[PDB]
Amino acid sequence: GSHCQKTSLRVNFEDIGWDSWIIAPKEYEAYECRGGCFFPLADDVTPTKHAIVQTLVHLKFPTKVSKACCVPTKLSPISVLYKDDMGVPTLKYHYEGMSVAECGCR
Amino acid sequence: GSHCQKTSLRVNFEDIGWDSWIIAPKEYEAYECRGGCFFPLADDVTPTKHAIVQTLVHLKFPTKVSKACCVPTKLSPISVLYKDDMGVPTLKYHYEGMSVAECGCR
Ligand SMILES: [Cl-]
Ligand SMILES: [Cl-]
Ligand SMILES: [Cl-]
Ligand SMILES: [Cl-]
Ligand SMILES: [Cl-]
Ligand SMILES: [Cl-]
Ligand SMILES: [Cl-]
Ligand SMILES: [Cl-]
Ligand SMILES: [Cl-]
Ligand SMILES: [Cl-]
Ligand SMILES: [Cl-]
Ligand SMILES: [Cl-]
Ligand code: NA
Ligand code: NA
Ligand code: NA
Ligand code: NA
Ligand code: NA
Ligand code: NA
Repeated sequence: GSHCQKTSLRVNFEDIGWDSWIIAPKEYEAYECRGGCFFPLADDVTPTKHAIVQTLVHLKFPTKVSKACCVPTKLSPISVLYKDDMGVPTLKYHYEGMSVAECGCR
Repeated sequence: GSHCQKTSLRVNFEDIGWDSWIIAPKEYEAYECRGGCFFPLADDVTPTKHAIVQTLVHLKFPTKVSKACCVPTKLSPISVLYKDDMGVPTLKYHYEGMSVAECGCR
């Protein structure tokens, strides 16, 4: 519906220069938040008042003030197999903030 | 330093069609978050891992994946004088989420 939402983003750790310390997995589903912040809103979302006020000021003064932005509002962990100070392969069971759980306009 | 930060944004309630129910004040300091999300980061900020990973994927695939976005990460209340169901002028002492307290890349 052209509104702020979660969509797929497969991240390869080698592509981002993290494969020097992340051994596994090779790739993971990080998701991303894409779409607009405009009126009217999706009826099942959690908007802030600052995002609604800024979006309205944007409409009136579009060259000076930016619209609201679609961003992750909650993140989930993943497990990684990483190399510790000596190099030993070690499991990090809950590696926080790697994957989008919820999107919203902020 | 061209990095994500708090900057002034004076909001007039009439400009955004809220003066029908907000009587006072006329205008308030809402702030906004402006600036880039790029490497290297400001050394005193609170970045998420998803924002760092997405920014790096953006660098590699700039046409497909967007960069991180500079947004409010904490909001503060203001007091408003508002009209209640009958029209009586009523103070809302803590009207949440009207003003930026902190900015960050998300
Ligand atoms: Cl991709
Ligand atoms: Cl996965
Ligand atoms: Cl709406
Ligand atoms: Cl629509
Ligand atoms: Cl809010
Ligand atoms: Cl962690
Ligand atoms: Cl203005
Ligand atoms: Cl003020
Ligand atoms: Cl950095
Ligand atoms: Cl710099
Ligand atoms: Cl994080
Ligand atoms: Cl409130
Ligand atoms: Na990718
Ligand atoms: Na995954
Ligand atoms: Na303008
Ligand atoms: Na304004
Ligand atoms: Na104020
Ligand atoms: Na590309």
